[PDB]
Amino acid sequence: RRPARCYRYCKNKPYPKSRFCRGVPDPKIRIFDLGRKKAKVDEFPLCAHMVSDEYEQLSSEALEAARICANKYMVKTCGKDGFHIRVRLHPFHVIRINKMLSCAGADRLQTGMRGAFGKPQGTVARVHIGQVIMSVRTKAQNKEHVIEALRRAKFKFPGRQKIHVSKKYGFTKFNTCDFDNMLAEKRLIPDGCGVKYIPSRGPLSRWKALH
Amino acid sequence: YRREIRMSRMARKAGNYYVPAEPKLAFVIRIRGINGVSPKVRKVLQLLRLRQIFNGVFVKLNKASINMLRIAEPYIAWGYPNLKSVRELIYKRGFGKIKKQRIALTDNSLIEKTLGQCGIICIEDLIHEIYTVGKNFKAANNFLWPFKLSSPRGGMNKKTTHFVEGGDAGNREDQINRLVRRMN
Amino acid sequence: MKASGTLREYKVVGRLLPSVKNPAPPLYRMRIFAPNHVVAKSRFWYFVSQLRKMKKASGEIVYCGLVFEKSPLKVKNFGIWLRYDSRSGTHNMYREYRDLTTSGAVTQCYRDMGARHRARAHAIQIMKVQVIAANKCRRPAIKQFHDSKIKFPLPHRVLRRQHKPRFTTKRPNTFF
Amino acid sequence: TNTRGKRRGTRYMFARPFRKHGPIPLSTYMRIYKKGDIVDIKGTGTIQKGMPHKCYHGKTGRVYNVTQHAVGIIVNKQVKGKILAKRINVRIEHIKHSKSRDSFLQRVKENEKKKVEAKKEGTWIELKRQPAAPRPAHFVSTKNNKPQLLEPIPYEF
Amino acid sequence: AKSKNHTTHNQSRKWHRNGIKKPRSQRYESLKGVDPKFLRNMRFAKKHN
RNA sequence: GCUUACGGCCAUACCACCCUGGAAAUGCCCGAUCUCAUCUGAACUCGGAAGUAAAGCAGGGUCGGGCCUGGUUAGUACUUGGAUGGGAGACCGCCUGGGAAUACCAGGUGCUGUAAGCUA
RNA sequence: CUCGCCGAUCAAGCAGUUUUAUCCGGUAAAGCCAAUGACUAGAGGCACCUAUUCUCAAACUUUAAAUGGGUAAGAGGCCCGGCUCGCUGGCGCUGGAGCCGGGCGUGGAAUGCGACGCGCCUAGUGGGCCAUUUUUGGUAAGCAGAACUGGUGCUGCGGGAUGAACCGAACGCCGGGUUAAGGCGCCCGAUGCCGACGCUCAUCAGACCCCAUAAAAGGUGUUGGUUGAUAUAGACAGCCCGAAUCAACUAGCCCUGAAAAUGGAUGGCGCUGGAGCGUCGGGCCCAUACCCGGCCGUCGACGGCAGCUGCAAGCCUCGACGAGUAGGAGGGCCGCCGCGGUGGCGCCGAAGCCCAGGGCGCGGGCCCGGGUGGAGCCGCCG
RNA sequence: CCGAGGUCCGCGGCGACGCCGGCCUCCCACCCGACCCGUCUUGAAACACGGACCAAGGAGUCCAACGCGCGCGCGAGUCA
RNA sequence: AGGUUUUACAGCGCCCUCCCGCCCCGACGCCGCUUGCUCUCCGGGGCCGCGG
Ligand SMILES: [Mg+2]
Ligand SMILES: [Mg+2]
Ligand SMILES: [Mg+2]
Ligand SMILES: [Mg+2]
Ligand SMILES: [Mg+2]
Ligand SMILES: [Mg+2]
Ligand SMILES: [Mg+2]
Ligand SMILES: [Mg+2]
Ligand SMILES: [Mg+2]
Ligand SMILES: [Mg+2]
Ligand SMILES: [Mg+2]
Ligand SMILES: [Mg+2]
Ligand SMILES: [Mg+2]
Ligand SMILES: [Mg+2]
Ligand SMILES: [Mg+2]
Ligand SMILES: [Mg+2]
Ligand SMILES: [Mg+2]
Ligand SMILES: [Mg+2]
Ligand SMILES: [Mg+2]
Ligand SMILES: [Mg+2]
Ligand SMILES: [Mg+2]
Ligand SMILES: [Mg+2]
Ligand SMILES: [Mg+2]
Ligand SMILES: [Mg+2]
Ligand SMILES: [Mg+2]
Ligand SMILES: [Mg+2]
Ligand SMILES: [Mg+2]
Ligand SMILES: [Mg+2]
Ligand SMILES: [Mg+2]
Ligand SMILES: [Mg+2]
Ligand SMILES: [Mg+2]
Ligand SMILES: [Mg+2]
Ligand SMILES: [Mg+2]
Repeated sequence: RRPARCYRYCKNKPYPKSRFCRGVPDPKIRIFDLGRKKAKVDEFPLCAHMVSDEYEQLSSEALEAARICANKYMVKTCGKDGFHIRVRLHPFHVIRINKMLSCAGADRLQTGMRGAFGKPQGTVARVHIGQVIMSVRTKAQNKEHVIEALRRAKFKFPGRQKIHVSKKYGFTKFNTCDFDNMLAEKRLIPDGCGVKYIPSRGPLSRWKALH
Repeated sequence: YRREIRMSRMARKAGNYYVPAEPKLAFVIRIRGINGVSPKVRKVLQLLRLRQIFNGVFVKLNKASINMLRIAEPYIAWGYPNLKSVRELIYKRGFGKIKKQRIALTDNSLIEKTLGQCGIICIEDLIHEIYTVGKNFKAANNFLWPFKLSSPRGGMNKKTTHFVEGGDAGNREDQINRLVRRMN
Repeated sequence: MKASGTLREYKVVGRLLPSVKNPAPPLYRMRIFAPNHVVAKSRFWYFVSQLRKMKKASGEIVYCGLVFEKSPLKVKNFGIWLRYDSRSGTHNMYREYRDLTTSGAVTQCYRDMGARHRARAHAIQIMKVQVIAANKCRRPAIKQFHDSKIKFPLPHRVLRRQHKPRFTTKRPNTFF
Repeated sequence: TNTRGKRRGTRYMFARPFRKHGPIPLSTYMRIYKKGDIVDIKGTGTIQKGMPHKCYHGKTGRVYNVTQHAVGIIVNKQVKGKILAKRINVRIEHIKHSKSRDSFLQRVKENEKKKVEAKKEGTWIELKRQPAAPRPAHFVSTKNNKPQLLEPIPYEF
Repeated sequence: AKSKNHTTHNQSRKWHRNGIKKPRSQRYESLKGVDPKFLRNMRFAKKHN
């Protein structure tokens, strides 16, 4: 296909696959969660992200290639059930390609820029400065392997990425310094891979079900 | 002058602060040229009687005037003139608008003939009514032709930038007096 | 900010505009280093507007005066905590200087941050300036001047006044 | 190019507010619009009769003609570089009384209320409005309000 | 031989050259377009006072 | 205070469940001769007064949902104007002004006009 | 031409501007645990169902700016009385509107300005181009197509070596002064400062808007910085010795990455305690810009006149102003040919022609002198 | 006289061309500036066209009718 | 870290007082902002005084 230098900058408005943009090929990446995705919150406390530093658009092929690069390194260093990689960028922006412009012809309705609006070529994920690309939650002693697994996957992406070990507990939105205190007060309950926030502002029957 | 010192001293002796009254008078100098002006800024400079570079006017400071100075900020360099600035500008650069004409204030008969109804009969009345703005500031300030100031002797830091970020445009609180001594 | 010449220290205090809903709002004092008071008042509305919910129009400046050096004739070690935005990101940085006045040490920091890190004055945010004792200095370039009975010559004196005699039969001496 | 349809681009201006659909509240029907009063123009998609054009949505004019269900308004419309006085017929569901001159009429009655007091007291209280004057000189006490030292916080990624 | 289709570039400078004059609302504005029944009675109230 | 008639704003008024209440009034209720009405006196229409709170209705209740208001988010996001600012670029910082929204948190939950009537 | 200033910012009226008040909107942002649509993951309950979760919209949106659009800020107002009506109707006052009379300036935001007032006739143009920002198609284009504003076309001048468009600043002819943008080793005006601090060595160094390319990725080159860990219960390194050491990360400059054809380009020379990079100070250099003055013309005057003038179509005073293609208008004691008048000139030499002579006018042009020439010629009013 | 903008009620050497004056113009030299005009064009010094040189000739007219402005005569008339 | 352990055979801080112990210099070739009309036959250089 066309090199990623041509569809790197968010130059056009977001052009999603919808009722109007028909004929989009399937994105290269179809799986976004890997590892032991069916793990509890207290099993993978650590969390590290691949934060984007540039306002660009990553192709679905790069998201798929970096996912495989990060997945293979986590298996050989932490086991197939010692991590949970979550690609947090879904390719929704559809990039277009113009016709295979040739010398001339008595057909194709054009030869040059006449009717230049192109057909859907692929899908990219418009990422923002500070937006997480990939997230990996592992055990506390696997920090060196996650930083290296995400560092190798940066080479599959254009631009500049930063590997940041988050202060949040796992894939939740609560800090580690506040997580274990909220479990004791029954304010958070484990719901699958993460926790579900339970406020003190519902029916009291739901409060009795916790205690 | 001695009253503002007494008020500032009695507040510091009690451990408090004395915030002086915000300035009611400003002196606006057009620093940028005339070619390539935005139409909104161009209209404001015409209402300030600043139609050429390096000319000055006095502006009675209120919210209606300050928001006109903010909307024409990159083209002006204004501030709060002291008495010496107001005094020397009307003495050296002081020209009156008698009948749509730029007439030099060489005698008090030229001020008394036009501003005599407002009680302004001498050139010190014109200085007093402008430095300490009064009920007749508009007629007194509009009587004065826009002060045709000379180029700043010693140059400027940089004209295309605001005074805070190292340039000269915008509002310099009392440093406008340094600019007047070099342009007047 | 331009950081023209020396960066004098200003004690700029300010507060929100009082209202009937909030009479006598809290007063906030800042430690601003600026070339003049006009920039000091403008720097105040930049660091305070990002700490509290108050703009230049929402509040007022109560006092803005110079903070003179209490010991201009004593050599002091200054530890400066600052943050600057490089071409890639923002970095917290602690630098030590040795000057006679606080405003002189902060002025050295802006000349040094631009020399070693290409940081402009608008990208630097001085967070803390503190007179550090000689026991608590972390940089080795400062601790070398913490030697009593310090002795060093002035080797290889570079010739100045190169154009007072522009032409001369004497080649300059560099040893003195 | 575009179409010259009478409602091209009126997808949101003629729509109704969220959770404000249904029948028009009847107070809007029982408002009296005399001749010469200032009224706003805000078209509604519910009443497809007597709708103003999209160029008049948000404009303000005075009434010159009143009918059974509608009102004649004289509105200013800038075509290219000239402003023209347009006489449009709009039903009362798309208009409302303009509170623009209400602040003026309130001040007129208040000016006549304060100057007759001067003829009975002997004062000269100024009636003109004035822009926000510079803040007068005031003392800021620090008795129970000490200036708190603020510092820029370190950077956190 | 294609050309430029549409532009409003210099138009604003041409509009304000002679100024964008507002319509002069003269005193005693005209009575064209008023309700014919209303005008009919108004002309009866003028020929009898 | 309450019950109705007509309403105004049109959820602070809605929704779910629970509890309480009949002084007047309301509702249910009792009938189909007449007017009327349907497959069917259920409805609609008409005639009436044996019962009186089951429902409607009203008033409470719920760490209620929703809604409303405010705080927080946040001087954040974004944005007017400025630079011979930075950066290969993508973009970013500053100057001058304006200034959001959700999550989250807290409070509140119909107000009222005209007319008639009644003090459980 | 109608006026206003004259004849008192008298006041109106106006505005590519604010202020105050009042509306209008659905873009940025935000949101989807809110609807429509898209999409990831588990979890609970008896494939669904419930509570959560990841990620999105240009033709989605609860919400919602900045900038912006309209309107209102008085005598054309406000208040009061009477009258008219065939319209309206319980109610000649029930509405409504019209007509008439009376009362009340503290003209009831800021700033500016004579009204960009009212007409008539009207050329040129109807290929545009460019820049900041916004923005569509396209891999991109010194591409194509839009929006706001400026510029340019139509425009020279200082600076960017060079240049259409960048930066400064727009232009009558000058003197002095001072600046802008940009500069001050030499070319080349100005640092020939005993300028401040630091960074940096390049066997392709670097050298400033537009702008004349360079990246991902690397460096035990070098200088800062961040965060940890071992250390006088003896670390690190070397094979006991005796004091700091180690690791990761990051940021500047430099280096690698880095290959094109005639010989060549920070503009050139060259510069390495610099003539480089970053942060700054003082002094200095000059634009047709600004300030003061002289002069020319134009415009305006709320201007002056019925010993010298007074050709009033003249004269005098004061103030401001001055770019220009296409185009328009005015003035010409500019020029040419003939006519009606008028005033002349000429064989003692007209016209024409020539000139290193003397001059006048901003200029078109003109006068005079000299030479040649040999018979006609010119001024002024038409 | 710090006053409606300058005067000297100060003065020197040369003055009949040898040794004085002549802006501009002639020749020459230097410094700074400076690409070829016309034309079409968004853009011309253009590797766009026309032009080797000089003289003379050479292109907005006249007629009809119309419009508006102006001068003039008379005027509900006016023009024969 | 001077003298041999904190002033001793140098000095450097920080508190409590002693009228602020008391006197002396006021931004002064150690560091700012300005007249509340800064004062000067107060000096020097350049430019030109045109008209009437
Ligand atoms: Mg410019
Ligand atoms: Mg600019
Ligand atoms: Mg269409
Ligand atoms: Mg149509
Ligand atoms: Mg219909
Ligand atoms: Mg064509
Ligand atoms: Mg076309
Ligand atoms: Mg065209
Ligand atoms: Mg019950
Ligand atoms: Mg609730
Ligand atoms: Mg035309
Ligand atoms: Mg045409
Ligand atoms: Mg184009
Ligand atoms: Mg032009
Ligand atoms: Mg130009
Ligand atoms: Mg260049
Ligand atoms: Mg000059
Ligand atoms: Mg140079
Ligand atoms: Mg790199
Ligand atoms: Mg390698
Ligand atoms: Mg390095
Ligand atoms: Mg290199
Ligand atoms: Mg002048
Ligand atoms: Mg001209
Ligand atoms: Mg002829
Ligand atoms: Mg000759
Ligand atoms: Mg001559
Ligand atoms: Mg041609
Ligand atoms: Mg061409
Ligand atoms: Mg060529
Ligand atoms: Mg040829
Ligand atoms: Mg000829
Ligand atoms: Mg015609």
